[PDB]
Amino acid sequence: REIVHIQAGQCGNQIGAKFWEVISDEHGIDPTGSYHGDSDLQLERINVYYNEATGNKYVPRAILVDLEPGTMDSVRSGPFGQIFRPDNFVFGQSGAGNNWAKGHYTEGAELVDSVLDVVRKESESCDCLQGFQLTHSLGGGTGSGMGTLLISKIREEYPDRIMNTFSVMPSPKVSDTVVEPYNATLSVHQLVENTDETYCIDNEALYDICFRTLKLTTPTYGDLNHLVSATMSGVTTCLRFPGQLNADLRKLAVNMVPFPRLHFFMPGFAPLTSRGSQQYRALTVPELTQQMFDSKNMMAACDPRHGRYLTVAAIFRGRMSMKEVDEQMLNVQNKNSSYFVEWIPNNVKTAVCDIPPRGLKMSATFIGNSTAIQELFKRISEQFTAMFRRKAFLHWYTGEGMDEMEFTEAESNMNDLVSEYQQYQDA
Amino acid sequence: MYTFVVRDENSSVYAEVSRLLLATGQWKRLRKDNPRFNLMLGERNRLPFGRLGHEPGLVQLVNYYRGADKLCRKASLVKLIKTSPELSESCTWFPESYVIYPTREVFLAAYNRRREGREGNVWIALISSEASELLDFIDEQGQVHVIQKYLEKPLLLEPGHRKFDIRSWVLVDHLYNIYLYREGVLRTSSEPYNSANFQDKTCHLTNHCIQKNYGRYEEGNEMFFEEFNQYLMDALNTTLENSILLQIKHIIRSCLMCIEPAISTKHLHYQSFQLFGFDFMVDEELKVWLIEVNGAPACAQKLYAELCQGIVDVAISSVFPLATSIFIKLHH
Amino acid sequence: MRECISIHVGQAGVQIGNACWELYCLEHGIQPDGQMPSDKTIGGGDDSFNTFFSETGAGKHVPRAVFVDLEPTVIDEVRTGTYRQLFHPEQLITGKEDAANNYARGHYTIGKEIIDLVLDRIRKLADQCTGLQGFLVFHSFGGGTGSGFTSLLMERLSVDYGKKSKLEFSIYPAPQVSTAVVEPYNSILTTHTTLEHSDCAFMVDNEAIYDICRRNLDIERPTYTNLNRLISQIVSSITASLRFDGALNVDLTEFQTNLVPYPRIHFPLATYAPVISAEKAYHEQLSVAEITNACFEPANQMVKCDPRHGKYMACCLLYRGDVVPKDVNAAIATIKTKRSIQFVDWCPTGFKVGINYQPPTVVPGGDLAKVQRAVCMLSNTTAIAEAWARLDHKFDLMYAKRAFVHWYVGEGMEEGEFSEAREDMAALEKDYEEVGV
Amino acid sequence: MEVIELNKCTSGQSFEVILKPPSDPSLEEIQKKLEAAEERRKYQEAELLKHLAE
Ligand SMILES: Nc1nc2c(ncn2[C@@H]2O[C@H](COP(=O)(O)OP(=O)(O)OP(=O)(O)O)[C@@H](O)[C@H]2O)c(=O)[nH]1
Ligand SMILES: Nc1ncnc2c1ncn2[C@@H]1O[C@H](COP(=O)(O)OP(=O)(O)CP(=O)(O)O)[C@@H](O)[C@H]1O
Ligand SMILES: Nc1nc2c(ncn2[C@@H]2O[C@H](COP(=O)(O)OP(=O)(O)O)[C@@H](O)[C@H]2O)c(=O)[nH]1
Ligand SMILES: COc1ccc2c(c1)CCCN2c1nc(C)nc2onc(C)c12
Ligand SMILES: [Ca+2]
Ligand SMILES: [Mg+2]
Ligand SMILES: [Mg+2]
Ligand SMILES: [Mg+2]
Repeated sequence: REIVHIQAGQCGNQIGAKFWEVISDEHGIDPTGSYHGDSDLQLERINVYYNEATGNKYVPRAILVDLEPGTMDSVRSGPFGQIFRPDNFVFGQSGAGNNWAKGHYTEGAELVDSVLDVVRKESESCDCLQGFQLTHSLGGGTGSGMGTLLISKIREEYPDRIMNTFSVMPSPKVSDTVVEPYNATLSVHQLVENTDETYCIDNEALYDICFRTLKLTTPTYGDLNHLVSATMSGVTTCLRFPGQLNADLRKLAVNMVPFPRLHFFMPGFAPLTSRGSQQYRALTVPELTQQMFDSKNMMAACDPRHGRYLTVAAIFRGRMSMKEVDEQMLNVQNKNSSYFVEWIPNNVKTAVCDIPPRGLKMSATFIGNSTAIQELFKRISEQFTAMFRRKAFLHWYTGEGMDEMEFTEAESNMNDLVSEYQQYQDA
Repeated sequence: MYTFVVRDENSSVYAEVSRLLLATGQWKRLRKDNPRFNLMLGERNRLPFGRLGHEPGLVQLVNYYRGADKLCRKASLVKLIKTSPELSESCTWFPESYVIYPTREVFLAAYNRRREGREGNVWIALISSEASELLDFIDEQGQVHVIQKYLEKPLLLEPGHRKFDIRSWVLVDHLYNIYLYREGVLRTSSEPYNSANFQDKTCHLTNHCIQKNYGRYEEGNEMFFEEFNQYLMDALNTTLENSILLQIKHIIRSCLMCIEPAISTKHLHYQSFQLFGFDFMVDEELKVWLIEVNGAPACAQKLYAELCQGIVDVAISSVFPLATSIFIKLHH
Repeated sequence: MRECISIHVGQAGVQIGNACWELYCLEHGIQPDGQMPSDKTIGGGDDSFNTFFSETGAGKHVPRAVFVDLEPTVIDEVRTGTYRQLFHPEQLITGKEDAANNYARGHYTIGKEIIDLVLDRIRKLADQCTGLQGFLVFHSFGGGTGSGFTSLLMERLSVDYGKKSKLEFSIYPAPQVSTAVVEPYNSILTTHTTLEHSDCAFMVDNEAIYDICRRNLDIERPTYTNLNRLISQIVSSITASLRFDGALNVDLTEFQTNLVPYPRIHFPLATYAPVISAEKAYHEQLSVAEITNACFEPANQMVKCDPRHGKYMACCLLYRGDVVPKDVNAAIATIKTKRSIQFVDWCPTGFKVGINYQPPTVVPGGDLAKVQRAVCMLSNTTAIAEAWARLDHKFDLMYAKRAFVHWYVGEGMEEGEFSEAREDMAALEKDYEEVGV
Repeated sequence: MEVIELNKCTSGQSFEVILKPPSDPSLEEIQKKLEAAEERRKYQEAELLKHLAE
């Protein structure tokens, strides 16, 4: 059950590259693609993310897309750059200018069909393709505008396959340009219709974790992507390693998404680590469980006590007591029962994997479907409206053929999403 | 913090119990239908016992004993007493009773040996000496109601020539310990007893609401044990313990040991306690008869505090501990 | 002699079939290559074990079984495991992608693509039968294949084998070991569609098996291996009469006659004793009275409920080991005077007793200790309806908000089938209540 | 009290003990419902493709 991975734009490719670095190490694959690990568990389901080649080489089932070559030359130069299939680098030259419209309608349109040719080549090899995961930001132009264009076209050609995204949300605290609320609002509308599952990675949350908790006075994109790669490793653990569960993307969607449009997950991680800093003390299972439900370990800047959990997934990584994990997990629900909707019984499920990630003896990864995620969309909605009521910065978009109506519609769809989350918070 | 839910908003007794719990700082009350509770103070009608004891990581407790309604309906209590060898049938502390249906010949058999013996032959649903009006009554009602030998020679307090019943409060915990609250109450008539007019209602029925002289002899037509014991001493040269309370303890222990096998939650996935109201009748020879067993009793306002605190001590905190005993344990 | 075909559906059914067939082999002395030295009729026979095993001219004894799953991982372990040589490849049927915990994906979209293949493989086993009795069907309620594909398989078996009995062994969903939030939906959907097609069904609540493993086997956190080896012992007790010389429950039709006087109320409660840990270095052996008494403790039932607050319609005792009628009757007379056993008025108050002298068999290096005598009680009590109440409540909680329904409508199911299934459950609960008071 | 129908054999015995006496769809209908579900899936998909064509 193969996954086809797509990374789009600057952000998409930087976190995408770090993802392949982190999991390639967990699966024991060197940068040349040769396996030099130690345990058959690392190979049992390597099929999910890697193709095999001559000489038993493992090649990521990964497509790299950008409208300018800058960041993709950087990937090829990077440590694991030589691992990716050269034909899977698909780039233009003109860039997208942090402009959703250039990504979706003009520049990205020139390039989209060549991306679909590579996706098709990778899908056609798959024994049984389960679906797609996309890495991208929503605040720029390529990952946002062209990424969502890809999602639309992939759904047309593979309507019965799962579409999963890791979507980075813009924050004034980590901001390239003032138009990020425009780009994010136009993309969220696309995400609501055309994905089954998106992890809402919020640069506001990552910035705050690096500043407040990790004690990083001036965080870099590198410090933020360390949090992202740890989260992407954790939330794919059950896809990559053999367990009791043998999880796939579709059962994840069936159990996490009680209503089609409410599929925006809040991920969390424990223990939280800055780069280079090694933690010498183990977290007890009680500490893993407390920290992983802590608002301060969430990658979407939402207060979960301001909402309610529709569904929760918790994956524990390491040699630890399964009985203790059950008791502590049950202990969180019983002691906070009001924060889990009573109308989905037993809506917190748990998985354990024996292999810890690199540098930790124990870890926990949290995937929550909370109505508190509306806070994130309201925050972008407010920033959007502050500009839009004066029609500010819109010329960058009307010069690529878009009309004000399309903005009005995008705003309205996202406000509808907010009130829909509100509807189940009071149920 | 332990958790509890409240599904009987009318219970005077458990209204207090939940306030005591909340004011401990160690109990949080949850929304009615939240299933992640430690304690269920449940509805009286169709309490979902089949949903209890299926939440992993929660010891669950409920303030009712499934099956205990056999002792607490008037029709069931009669069948239970005639069929269970542990009691029947010359059970000598229950009035000769018979179940009767409206849409009986055994009852006529004793009523006719009553008339052939020309003995006291008055019965109760509602009171009369002629069975015909007891039956002409039963069918123009539309429900099952037993009829029972009315105690024609009841003990009468002085002054007043007045009738009374004794209510005892009994708590049965999850271990099936039987705890008798040391405080009982006498629910008195303030009307002088009248052998010659049973239609005349008030002087025969000792119900706290069905007295609407109320209050003449003591506050609320309620005489508690300190005064009743004092009276039995000055008036009859005996104590309450000797002349009455031994029989009450025997009747309580007897009734509850009988249904133990059918209702105990000893080896069950959920656990039960329940508070009961036993209602007794004392005749002029100081013999105690069981009238009725009440499964959802209220209390008397003087005693609400002490009894509810004791429900927490023995019934709730025994199962969920926190961070000078008002009961008498009846041994078995 | 009349053959029985076992069909195992989805992960739960397949893994429990592994457990039972391993145990059947140890009980009948069949080696893993399929040879059975004690059987001197080479190539065939109509002995009692041939009810469950066919024979090849080379001496191989082949289970009359088909395994079917919508995804290959679990049956792939049968294809490579200890008993790989026992099964013919045509008996092991896998698709490429499972039902994603979705009854409608198992019944409609994926089930429609593979139903004909399964029926032909079943037809190939039936053709080897001189007098086929019917089917024993193993599956979970909660899985999408377990629930959705079974109900379609059951509808068709009724069409193709109209006059044959169908028994179910059904794993009832428990949150401690399930990982699917929608199992109440799947359970109600499959129960509704299957009810008319099943003559007698043994429900096993994973919650009951889990606590028995915790309490009596001292297993801190039971796995599917722990649960299934204990389940296979209970299944073995129930099917032993089909596989051994005896006079009680000798054909599938007899299960319905002895346990089910009303067609819809066809879920007997199973109770098993003794369950003793192999790790226990000192263990006093329990008497006939002790283990018969254990049959009326709710902590030994396959579903936790209180039979004291229902009524019995039928009751069988299946003993294995050193047991003689004298001790059973002595034990029954004592229990009757100490326990709440009320039968419905239109049924006699009594026990049907079967005794096989060979003591229960245990998997070497498993969790169960070897015992000198064991018993499985099969009682049809209205008390089991508590499990319907629990399930139906969870169903009502979710359906009131239509949570997850879109996943089912998206496979071509209509919202109306949810309420159709729920209305049937509502009728089921009311039947049990009428009989029960 | 009363034991009845006692059957003995080499590998066991059975008997009954009484304590007191008393007081489908066709193949075409299935293939019709399976095909109604498929049409509905087909329609739902045509609407999705029509929507993406817009
Ligand atoms: N007792 C027992 N229960 C099991 C076992 N495997 C799964 N279950 C239970 O079955 C339910 C899940 O259904 P499965 O059989 O695993 O799913 P499936 O039938 O393969 O269907 P899909 O995977 O949805 O296509 C949960 O309640 C599990 O706890 C098992 O081996 N033994
Ligand atoms: N056999 C009898 N002999 C004498 N008095 C009797 C009697 N049966 C009932 N009574 C009188 O009838 C009154 C009400 O009787 P019942 O026994 O019907 O209880 P209730 O349902 O009326 C209220 P509670 O449940 O609190 O007793 C009693 O207080 C008692 O005085
Ligand atoms: N977390 C994270 N966010 C990034 C990174 N690079 C850019 N961003 C964010 O993504 C948005 C800019 O979009 P970008 O990917 O550079 O535009 P694109 O190249 O057209 O897709 C802004 O909100 C940036 O804060 C990165 O490496 N990590
Ligand atoms: C809230 O009910 C859930 C949550 C999630 C899931 C399931 C049920 C069932 C199996 C798939 N599934 C998962 N899928 C992935 C990719 N990762 C995971 O980590 N933990 C779980 C659990 C999990
Ligand atoms: Ca033979
Ligand atoms: Mg950039
Ligand atoms: Mg009353
Ligand atoms: Mg499966």
